[PDB]
Amino acid sequence: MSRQQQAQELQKQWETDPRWKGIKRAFTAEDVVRLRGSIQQEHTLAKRGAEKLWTLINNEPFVNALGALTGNQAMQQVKAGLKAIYLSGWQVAGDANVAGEMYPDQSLYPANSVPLVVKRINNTLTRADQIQWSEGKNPGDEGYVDFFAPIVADAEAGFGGVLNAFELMKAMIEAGASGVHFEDQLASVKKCGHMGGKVLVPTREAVAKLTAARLAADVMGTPTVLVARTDAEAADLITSDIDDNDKPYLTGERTVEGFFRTKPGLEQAISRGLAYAPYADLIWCETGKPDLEYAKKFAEAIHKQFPGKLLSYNCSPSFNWKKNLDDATIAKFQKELGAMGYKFQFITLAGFHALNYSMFNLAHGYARTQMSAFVELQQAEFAAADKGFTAVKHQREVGTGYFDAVTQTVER
Amino acid sequence: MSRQQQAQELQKQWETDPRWKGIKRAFTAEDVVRLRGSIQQEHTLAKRGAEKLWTLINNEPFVNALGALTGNQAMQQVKAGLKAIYLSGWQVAGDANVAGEMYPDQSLYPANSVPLVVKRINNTLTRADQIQWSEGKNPGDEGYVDFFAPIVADAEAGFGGVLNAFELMKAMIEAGASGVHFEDQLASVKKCGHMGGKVLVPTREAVAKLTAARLAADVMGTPTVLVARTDAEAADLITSDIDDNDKPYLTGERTVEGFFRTKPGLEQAISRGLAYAPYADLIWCETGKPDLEYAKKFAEAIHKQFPGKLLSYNCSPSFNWKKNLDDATIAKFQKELGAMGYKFQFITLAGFHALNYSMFNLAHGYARTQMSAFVELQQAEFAAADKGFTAVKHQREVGTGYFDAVTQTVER
Amino acid sequence: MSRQQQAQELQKQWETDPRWKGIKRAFTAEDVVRLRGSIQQEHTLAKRGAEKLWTLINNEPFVNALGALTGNQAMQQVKAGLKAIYLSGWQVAGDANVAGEMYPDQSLYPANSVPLVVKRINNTLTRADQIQWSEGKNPGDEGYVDFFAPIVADAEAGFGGVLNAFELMKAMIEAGASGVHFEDQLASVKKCGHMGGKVLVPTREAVAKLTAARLAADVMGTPTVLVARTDAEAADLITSDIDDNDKPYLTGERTVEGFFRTKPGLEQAISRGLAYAPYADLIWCETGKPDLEYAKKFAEAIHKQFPGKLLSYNCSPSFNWKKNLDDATIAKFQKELGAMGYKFQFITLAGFHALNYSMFNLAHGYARTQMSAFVELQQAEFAAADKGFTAVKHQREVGTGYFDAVTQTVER
Amino acid sequence: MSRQQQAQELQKQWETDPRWKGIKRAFTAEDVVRLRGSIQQEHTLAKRGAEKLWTLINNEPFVNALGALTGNQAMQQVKAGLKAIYLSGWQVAGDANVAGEMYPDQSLYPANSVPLVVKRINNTLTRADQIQWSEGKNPGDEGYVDFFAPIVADAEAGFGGVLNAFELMKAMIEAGASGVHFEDQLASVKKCGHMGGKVLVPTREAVAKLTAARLAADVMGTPTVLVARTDAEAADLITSDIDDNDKPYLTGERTVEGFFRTKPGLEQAISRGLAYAPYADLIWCETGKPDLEYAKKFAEAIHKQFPGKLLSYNCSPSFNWKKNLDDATIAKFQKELGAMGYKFQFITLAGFHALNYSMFNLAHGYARTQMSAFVELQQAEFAAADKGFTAVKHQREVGTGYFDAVTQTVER
Repeated sequence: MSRQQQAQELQKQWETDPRWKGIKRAFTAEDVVRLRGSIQQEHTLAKRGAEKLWTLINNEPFVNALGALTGNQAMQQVKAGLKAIYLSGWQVAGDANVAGEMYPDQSLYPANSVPLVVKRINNTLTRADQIQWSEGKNPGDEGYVDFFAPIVADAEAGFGGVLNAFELMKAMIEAGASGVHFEDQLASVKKCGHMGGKVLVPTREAVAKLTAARLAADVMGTPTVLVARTDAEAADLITSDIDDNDKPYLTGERTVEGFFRTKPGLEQAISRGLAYAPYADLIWCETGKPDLEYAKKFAEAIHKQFPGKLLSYNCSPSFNWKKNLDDATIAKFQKELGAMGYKFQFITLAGFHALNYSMFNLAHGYARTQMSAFVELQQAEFAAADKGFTAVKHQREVGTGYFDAVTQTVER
Repeated sequence: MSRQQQAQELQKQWETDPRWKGIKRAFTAEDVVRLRGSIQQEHTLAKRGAEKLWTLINNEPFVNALGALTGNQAMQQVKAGLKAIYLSGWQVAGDANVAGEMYPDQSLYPANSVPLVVKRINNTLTRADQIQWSEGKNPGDEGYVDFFAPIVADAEAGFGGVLNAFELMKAMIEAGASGVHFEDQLASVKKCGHMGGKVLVPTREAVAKLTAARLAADVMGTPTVLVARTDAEAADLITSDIDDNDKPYLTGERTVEGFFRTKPGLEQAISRGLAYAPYADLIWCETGKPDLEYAKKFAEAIHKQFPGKLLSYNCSPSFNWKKNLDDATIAKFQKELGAMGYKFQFITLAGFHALNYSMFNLAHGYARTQMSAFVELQQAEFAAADKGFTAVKHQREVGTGYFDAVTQTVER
Repeated sequence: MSRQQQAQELQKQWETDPRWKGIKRAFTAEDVVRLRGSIQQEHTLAKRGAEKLWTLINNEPFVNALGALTGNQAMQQVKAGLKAIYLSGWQVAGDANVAGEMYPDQSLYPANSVPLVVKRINNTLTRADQIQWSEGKNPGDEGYVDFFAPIVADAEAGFGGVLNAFELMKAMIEAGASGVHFEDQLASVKKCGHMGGKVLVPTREAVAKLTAARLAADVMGTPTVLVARTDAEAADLITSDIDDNDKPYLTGERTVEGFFRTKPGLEQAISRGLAYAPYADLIWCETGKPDLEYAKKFAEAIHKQFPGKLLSYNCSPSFNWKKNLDDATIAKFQKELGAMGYKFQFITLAGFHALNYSMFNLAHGYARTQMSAFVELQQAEFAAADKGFTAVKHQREVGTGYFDAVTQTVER
Repeated sequence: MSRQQQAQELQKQWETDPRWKGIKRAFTAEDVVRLRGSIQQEHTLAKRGAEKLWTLINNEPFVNALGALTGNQAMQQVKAGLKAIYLSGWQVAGDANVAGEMYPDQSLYPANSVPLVVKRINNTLTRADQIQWSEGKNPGDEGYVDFFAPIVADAEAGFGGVLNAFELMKAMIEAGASGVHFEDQLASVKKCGHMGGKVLVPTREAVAKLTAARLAADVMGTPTVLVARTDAEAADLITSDIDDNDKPYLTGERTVEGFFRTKPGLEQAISRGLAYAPYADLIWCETGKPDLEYAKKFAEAIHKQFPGKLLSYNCSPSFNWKKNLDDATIAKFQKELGAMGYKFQFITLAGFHALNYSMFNLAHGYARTQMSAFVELQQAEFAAADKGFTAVKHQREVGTGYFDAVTQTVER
C-alpha cells in the first residue's frame, strides 16, 4: 500500500462520506499521509465515540450535557440517563488539573490537564462496562447501559500557537475524546481593570487553529467532532488588525499594549461564526445572558449562509434563572434551542456547583448535628435507588465485585 | 553543631516535650541524625499542621472530619465550620488516584497517589488563604477563616515493607499532611470465598511499620500525628504465627495459601490495640458495625493499660443508621464517643456519597426536565449563602480576584 | 457475537495458533470473555510488537538488548542496529521513576512508573518514524530504519498480590510493551545482616502471578511475551513452607521474621524453572556470576522436561569480565548462550553506566579545560556519522523538520 | 507583625541589602505583602541555593555548567567538580518532559515539565548528601562533597502571559531552583519558510514578564537569581511596533501574519540588553556563532550604562569548534569570556550529546561484538575511579547503603 494509494483512499472518503458534507480542509490528503508516520495506531474510544456523537447530534432532538470534573461524576451522568459528557476547562483549572493548583479560567494549568481528565472518565466508564458485563447482562437486556457516552472537551485556545493546538488535539484523541472545542480569545492576555475584558485574535489565527485541530484528527485517523467557539459577543478587544474580516468592527482606538478596540455583540459574533463555519462541525457563540431571541438571531444569521449547520449552546450557571425568567421559559428553554439548531447544549460548571454545594451542605450540618447530618444524605440516597442510583452499594460501584471475579479466576 | 550535639538536643527533645509523653521509639536520636543528611529542609505546612492538630486533639471535646477527594471538597469543609480534613484511601482508589482508574480498596493504585491529593488540598487551602488575605481581611477580624486545617491521611499498610512505609510517610509530610495512619492488614492478599476476608500481619510487622512511620517523621523534622489502625475486630486470618502476641487467637487451622485462621472480635482487636499503643499517638479499631457498647469496652480496655491515650473512630457510611438506631442515640453518637476518648472521628467515604449523589440527582432531573433541575440546585445554593456558602460567586472562589490583583500589580 | 461464540473463537485460537504451543492457561476462554467487558479497545503497538518480538526470538540466533531509561537511549539503540529494547526496573528506581527519587532496587517507586517509561520510549520511537516517513523514505529503501523495536519490561514482583500484577500487566500493554517479566522474590522484605538476602515466595504464588499476567494479556487482546524469572539460585529464604514443590529445599530453620531458610543453587532454580515453564513463554534464572557451565546445566535441566523452551539470560554489568574471563571467551559468550537456547539476552543496567560515565567524564575535563573537553566529545560524535549516528543534526533528531512540516501544512 | 510592619521590613531589606543594588522593582513591598497570603511557606533549597549561586557568581573568575536532563547527570556533574547545574528547556522538550514526547524547542511540552526535572535533580542531590552523611563524613573532611549545587533553570518565555510566567517562577522556586531565565521571543509563533525565523515580543512585554518573575520570587520569599535572555541578535521579526525602544529597528516591512520585520544584530541586542538590565540579575544575549569579538562589544555596550553588570553566555553545542577555531582559542574561550563579565557560562545540550553518543557507541559495538563492547565501557569506568567516579559501585550510588541502614535501624 503506497503513499499515493493511501492518499487516494483517504481523499475518496472525504468526498464520499456524508460525515464530511460541507467541510473544508485547507490541506490535501497527501499532506495527512506525509504526517502520519508509516503505521497508524488505533484509538478505539476516540473513533467509536466520535461516530456515536455524530449520530446522536444529527438524529436526536438535541443532546444536553453537564460539566464533569471526575470519572464518578461522568458515570453518575450516564446512570442518570444522559447521553454525552462535557469536560469544562474552567472546572479542571478550578479543581482538577495536573498541577494540583486552584486557578481561574486563564489557561494557567499545564496543557495536558484536560486530556488526563478525559482519560480518567473513560477509565471509569470502562470499569463500569466491565462490572456490568461481568455480571452477565448483555446488550438488549432490560436495564443495560451503554457506559461509553461521548466526551466533549474544552481545548481553550490551543495553549499557544498552531503546534500547541495540533498537539492538544492529539492528546485529546489519545485520551479518548469524542469532541473538542477551540475558542478564539487569548485568556492569557486578558486586560484587567475598567476598559478591559477578553481579547480576541484575528479570524486568520482562529481559523489556523481549527485547520490544525482537523489535521490532527485526520492524522490520528478519527472523525472527531470539531467545535468552534467564538467570544465575539462580549470581547471588545483584538490583538491585531491585519484580517479584513475583522476591520469592520474596529472602533479605531488602541490600548497601551497595542490592542485595537472593537464593537462587540451579535454582528462581530456572526462574522466569526461565518468564517469558522466551513472548517468546524458545530459553531458556538459563547453567551452569558441566556436569551432565545438572541439565539434565534444568531442561528438565522448562520443558517442564511450555511443551512442546517449544527450549533451548540452553553446555559450559564452564573445567571439567576428564577429572578429573570418564569418557570415556563426555564422549562422549555433547551427544547426551543433544540428546534433552532442547537443540537448540543450543556451547563459548563454543573460539576463544580454540585461538588461544592453537596459538601458544604453536609459539612455545615455535620459541624452542628454530627451523624444526623450524614443520615439526611443517606436517606436521600435510598430515596434515589428507584430512579437508578446504585452507588449506595459502594463496593460494587467501584468494582470490588469485578476484581473478586478476577482473583477467583486466577486462584482456582 | 556536631552529630553528638545534634543527637543530644534531639534526645533532650524526646525527654522534655509533653508531646512525646508516653511514646516509645525503637531507635536512638543518633540514628535519626545519621539518616537526616547534612542539612534539614523545612516543611512549613506539615509542622504547623501537626502542632494545630495536636492541640485540637488534646483540648476540644473532640474533632470530627469528613472524607475529601478534591481541594474544593476540603475547602468547603473548612468554610462549613469543620476544623479538620480526612483523606480516604478508599475514595482515592475509587476516583482520585494518579493512575486515573476506578479501583476497590486493595492498594491497587500507585503509592504516591494519596500524597498527591494531600498536596492538592493544601494548594487549594493555600489559595483560599491568599484570596482572603488579598482582600484585606486580617486574623481576629469577623468571619476570618483559618484555611490551614490539618489533614489526616490514609497510608494503607505502607505499600510493601518497612521502606515503602518509611517513604510513604515522607511523601505525606512533604505534601503537608498533619496526620497519617497505617493499618495491620494486607488488602493485597484478601481472601475471596465463603472462608475468606481480610488478613492480618503479625503484631511484629505492624509495629515494624509504625517504627518506620515515626522514624520517617523524625528525619523530616515534623511532629506528625501517627495513628495505628487494627482490623482485628473482623479479620479472622493472619499470614503467620511467629509472634507470641498472636498465638492465643489462632484456631489451629490453615488455608490453602498458608494463612492461619484466627478468632476475630474485641479481644484480638484489644491485643493489637495494646501492642501498637506505645508507638502510635492515637489508636483506632476499625469497625463495620458502629456500637457504643463495643466502643466503651475497647476504650476501657486500652485505658487500663495506657490511661488518657487518644483514640479515633470511623463512622461507617454504608451502615444503615436509622434502621439500627433511634434519632436520639444517632444525634448524641459522636458526643458520647468524645467522653470515652475518641478525640478524632470521621466518615471515610463522605466525599464519595456527597459527590455521587448530587451529580446523579441533578443529572436525572436535567435528563427529564432540563434547566429547571439546575434551577432547583441554584436556589439551594442561594439559601446556603447565609450559612457561609460563597461558591455562588464562582469567579472569586477559584482565585480570579486574587490573580487580577497579580495582573494589576505587574501592569501599573 | 454472543458470549459462547466469542469463547468459541478464543478457545479455538489457543488450540490452532502455534504461538500458544506448550502454554497452559489455568482459566477458560469463557473467563477471559467474562472479564473483558462488552467492547475490546485496540492496542496496536502492544500487538504488532508482541508479534514481532515472538518472530525474532524464534527465528534469529539470539536477540540481545541493552537496558534503556529514556526514549533517546532507546532511539539510539535502534539506530545502532539492535532489534529489541530492555527496560530495567533498577534503572527506573535509580533515575527515571515518577516519584522523581533516586532509589535502590526494592520496588520502592510508584507502580505506574515503568509503564510511563515504556510509553515514553514508544512516543519517541513513534517520532523517529514520523520524521523518517515525513522525509519521503519508504520501507525497502536503502537506509530505512524500523523504529518500532519491541520492548521487554521489568514488572518486578508485581507490587503486591495477583491484582497488582494483573493491573501492571495491563499498564505494560497499554503503554505499548511487547514483553514483560515477573520475578519470584518479595524484594520489599529483603533481609539484612549476614544471615539474610533475597526472600522467595512459594511456587504457588509465583504461578498465581504468572496466570494473572496471562489473564490480563488475554483480556487486553494482545499476544504479549511473558517471561518468568527465578531468583532461586542465590535466594536462601522463603516466606512460607506450604507448597510441596519447595519443601525439598527447606533446612528446617526459621528467621526471626518467620521466613524459612533454604538451600540455594541450581537445584532450587530448576524446581522453579520447571514449575513456571508451563505458564510462561520464556524462563529466566537470574545470576550474579556469568558462567557458561551453569547456563548449560540449567538449559539442559529445563529442556529434558520442556524440549526447545525459549530461555533468557542477564549479563551482569557489575561482574569484572576482563579479570575473570579472557577476551575470546568474552567475545563468544552471547553466541554460546544462544546455541543453548537463551534467545533473549540483555545487560540490565547498560544505560545507567552509559549515562553516568559519559557525563562524569565530560564534566571532569570541562571543570579543568572548559570548552576543550566538549570538543573532544563533539569530535567523537563526528566520527560516529560514518556508522549511522545522526544526533549531531540535533534539530532534525528531535523533530524540528517534522513540525516545520506541520506548521507549513497549516499555514498557506 | 502587621501589614505595615511587614512591608517596612521588606522595604528596608530592598534598600539595605547589596544583593538588590541596581535592581528596579516596578512594585512595592505593600504589593508583595498583599499577595503573600497570611503565612509564608519556607523553601529551604531554593533560598540556600540562590544565596550560594549569588556568591559564586560575584566571586569566582566565572562559574560554568553543563545541561542536565536527569538527576544522575547532575550528580555526576557535581562529583566531577562543577559548581552549578544547568537545566535546558531544549533537553526537557527532547527527552524529559511530563507529556513523555520527543519535541523540538517551541514550548510544546506541558508548562510544569522543567520544575519537575528541577525537583528530580534536587531529590537525587538530597539523596547523595544522605548517603555521604550516613557514612560518617562531615563538612570539612578531605573530599566532603557539597552535593547541593545551585540549579539555573529554563523558563522559556513563561508559556503565555504575565500570570503564566508568575506561576512558572513559583513552580521553579518550589522545586528548589536557584536561578531562572526568561527569553523575549514568542517561540510558539515561529515564522516558517525562507522569510521567517524567531519572533521577538515588544520590550514592554518582555519586561512585564521579568517584573512578574521577580514578584514571584518575592512572594515565594527567596532571592532567586533572575536572568534575562534576548534573542534580538538573530531574530528579525517582532509581534508589534507599540514600543518606542523597538521602533528604531523596524524596516517598515510586514508579513502575512501582521508581524514587523526588524533589523537583527548587535544593536537590537543592546537595546534589549539595556532595557532588561534594571530588572535582571544577569543579562544573556543568546548567540548562534561563538565570537569573542562580539562578546566584547556587547559586554562593553552594557557596562557602558551598567558597569559591572553580571553577564551570561551559552556556548553553542552545534558549532563546529575545530573547523572554525584553533585549539588555543578553544582553550582560552571560557576564561576570556569571564574576564569580560560573563560570570555564568554553560553548554545547553551537553546532556543530550553525552547521553545519545554514549548509548549509540555502546549499542553499535554491542550489535557486532556483544559483550566485548560492554567491557570497553567497563574498563573506561575503572580508569575514572582515580578521578572521583563512584558509579561502578552501583548499589551504593543509588542508595542501597542508606536504605539498608534504615532497615537495620527499624529491625533491631
